[PDB]
Amino acid sequence: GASVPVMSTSYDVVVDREFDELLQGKDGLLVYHKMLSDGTVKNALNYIFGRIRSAKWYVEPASTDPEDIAIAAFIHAQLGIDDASVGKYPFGRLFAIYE
Amino acid sequence: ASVPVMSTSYDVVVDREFDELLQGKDGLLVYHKMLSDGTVKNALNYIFGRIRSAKWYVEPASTDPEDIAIAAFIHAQLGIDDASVGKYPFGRLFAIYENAYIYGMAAGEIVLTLGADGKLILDKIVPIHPFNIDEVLYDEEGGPKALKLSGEVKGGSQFVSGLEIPIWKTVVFLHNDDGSFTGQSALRAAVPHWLAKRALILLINHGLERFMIGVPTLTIPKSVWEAAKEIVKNFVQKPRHGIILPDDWKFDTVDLKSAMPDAIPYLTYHDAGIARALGIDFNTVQLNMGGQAINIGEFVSLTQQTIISLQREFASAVNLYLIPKLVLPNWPSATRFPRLTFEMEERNDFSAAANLMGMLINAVKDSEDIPTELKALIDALPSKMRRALGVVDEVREAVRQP
Amino acid sequence: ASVPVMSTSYDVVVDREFDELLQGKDGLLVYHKMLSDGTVKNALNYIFGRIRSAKWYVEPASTDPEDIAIAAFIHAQLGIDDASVGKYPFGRLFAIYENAYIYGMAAGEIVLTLGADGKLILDKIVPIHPFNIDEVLYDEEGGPKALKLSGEVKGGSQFVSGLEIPIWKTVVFLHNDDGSFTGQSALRAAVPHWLAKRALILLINHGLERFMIGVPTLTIPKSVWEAAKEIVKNFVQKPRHGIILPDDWKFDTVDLKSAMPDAIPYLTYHDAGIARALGIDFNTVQLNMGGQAINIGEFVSLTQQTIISLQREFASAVNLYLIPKLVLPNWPSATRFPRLTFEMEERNDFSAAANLMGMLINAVKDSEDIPTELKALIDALPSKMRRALGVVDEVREAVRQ
Repeated sequence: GASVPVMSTSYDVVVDREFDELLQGKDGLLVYHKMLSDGTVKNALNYIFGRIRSAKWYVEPASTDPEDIAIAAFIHAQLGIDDASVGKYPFGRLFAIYE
Repeated sequence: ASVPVMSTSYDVVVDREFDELLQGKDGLLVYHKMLSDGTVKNALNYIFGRIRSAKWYVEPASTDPEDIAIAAFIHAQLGIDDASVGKYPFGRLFAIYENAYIYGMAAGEIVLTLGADGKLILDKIVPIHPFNIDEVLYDEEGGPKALKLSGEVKGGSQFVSGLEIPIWKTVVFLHNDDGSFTGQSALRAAVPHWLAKRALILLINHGLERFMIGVPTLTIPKSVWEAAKEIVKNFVQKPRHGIILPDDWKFDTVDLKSAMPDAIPYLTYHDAGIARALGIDFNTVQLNMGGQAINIGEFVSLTQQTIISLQREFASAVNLYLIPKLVLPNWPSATRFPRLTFEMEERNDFSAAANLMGMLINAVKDSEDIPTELKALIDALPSKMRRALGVVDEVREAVRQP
Repeated sequence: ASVPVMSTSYDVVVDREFDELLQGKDGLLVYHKMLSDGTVKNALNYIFGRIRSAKWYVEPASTDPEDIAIAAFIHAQLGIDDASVGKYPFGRLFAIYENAYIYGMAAGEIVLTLGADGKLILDKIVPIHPFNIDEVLYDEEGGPKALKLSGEVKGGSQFVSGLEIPIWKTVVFLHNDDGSFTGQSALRAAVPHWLAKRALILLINHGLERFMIGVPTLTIPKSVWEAAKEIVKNFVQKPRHGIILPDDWKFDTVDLKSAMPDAIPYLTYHDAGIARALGIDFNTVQLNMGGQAINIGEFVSLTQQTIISLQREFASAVNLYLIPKLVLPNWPSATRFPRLTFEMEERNDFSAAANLMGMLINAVKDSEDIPTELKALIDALPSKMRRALGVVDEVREAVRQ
């Protein structure tokens, strides 16, 4: 196994990638939440999130072997992969979490 | 070798850097701050996306079946596919490379495990952030030997102090190595424009208020007051309130004597200059707005010369540090290795190429084995014609063999 | 030779340079500083990318099978491929050449090892930076003999002082050698514009504040004070605060009497002039913005005449210093050598060329061996038609067997 541990992105005033005290931790999350009521922000997210979802999602097998195809077919059915990426209920919930 | 690797140092230049504000870890804080600039981020999103989208594949060391089989193994380790999604480690390598672009150097520890077919396979790549690198250690000829690391273990359990990792356990990415083994941030030449933009925004702010609101003055008898302070305050804050004055008090705003200078074109000069400094050849601030060149496509192709170089630098690190470490434990006598490479994307010649594709198919149409004759005809074409059709991926063909 | 190589020196010109600020290693510091200018960096990123992307291949000394086999060996040593990624040493040669472009001269030590097939093969190229070159040493006819080096070993173990390396162990890249063996920075003719741009930015800064803010003046009785200093300070810093004056104090800003001069076009003249000075023939500061020529492609093609010359200069150094050093230990009687070369890219003629390719295929379609008849027909075409299809790489064909 690995001899090097995963370390934080921290140096001097940068703590876990963030230098601005107003945006550190959960206080920062309130700023981002407030930004959601800005029309330009919302306009941009509507486009980005739409385009992501519209990307013609499918399942690629681990190989062309019939066994790998059958496992892939099982996963395809679990997500409800279809032409519009509507899918079964859990599929759309994954995108909502990702947003 | 009779000549050692030497530092790129003379007079005020130490390891490629003359500006004391950007030397060593202090410099890394500047580059980190630049990441919260919208223009920087816009430019990185484009560059890093395009890099990743380059249709990565594996080329064998030769057409020999042995070299094909080794290349097919490497293809499977990375999960090479049409979208370059790949298996988990593949995307992690790009994330490490992005740090090297931003900061000058980054690395990852290569961790192997025993695979299902009796091969040593890639388990994971542990990223190593430049904030947590104390220094690179060198041998007596100036070749890199080890990384020495210090930093906090994620979650705060412990501080690591001077942990040494030999270089043969790592992949190291340097941006624009000049031969000394010293990487440099791609953001280096953008720092002046970034500083200038910020200073201009400050100056513009200070100007706009005075022209928008007016600087109120009230001249009152040498005799004389709360009412005077309230008049000037209310002019700024409550312009609807209106000003009642005795006949020996005089109210005026300061005559600035000119219209406000229009600083937007100078601001967008500096701001867009940030992206120019990264080798982007279309204006990333004005983007599609304003009167402009008809053939935007050509500026995007010019920008490809920058991005393709970055793709080569990524590939070369994978080819030197990672691939041999995956091949040698399973084929100990290997002297030549497969290479990660990509499809050159410089021009849009797809319509003409697809037309040529059609003529080749039509030519071989009455063959009893159309795929084999088509491939033989393709490999006989002159270079420019062959390359326009894309890659005839013999490694992919080997992998897809059930 | 009865004539020695002489320096390019006369009167104030010493080794091609007249400006004392750019002579010798002091000059190299100026060029290094220019690398942190955005316009310089933009131009180098494009030039160095385009050079690398030129579809590098190896041409044999002749069509003889022997020369083909030697060329195939060189092809394998460099890892010549469709993207010009190559094996590690290939990209290191370009990095050394980039130093020579920037600084005038750079070099690399060629290190060989015994390969698996009993051949001497390339192990590595040790780069030699111009900061670490003391001087080139010359024989009595003025031909280069050696490099003398001084510098710190990477990692700080030791200082190397006057190490001499014979020239036959090196590849030397010079940019624009004029025949004296003296390279010159490609940035030389960009220095005036670079200096002027920086001075203009300084001047613009000094102008903008005075027009944006106003230079406050307060005239007070000969009688007279802390309050006066605070009024002028607050006008600048706290314009919302507002000014209460006794009736014998008078506040005004300085009347500058004109609108601020618009210096942006003069600034962009100098700034874009930096790239012009490198032989780039499209505006790299304005780029796609503003009213402009319809056919940008043509300005890109003009720029190719500069870039292609750089490609020739790189190739010629590889062909003179490196390739013979790889051939001779394995074929000791070799007198003619393979050459690194590239595909000329001047014009976009791809749509017409692909149409011609189609007509050739259709013509040879009923052949019993389409690839052989197609190659014979191609090599018989007139030059312009043949070249438009691209390279029929016999060395590549040999390697792919």
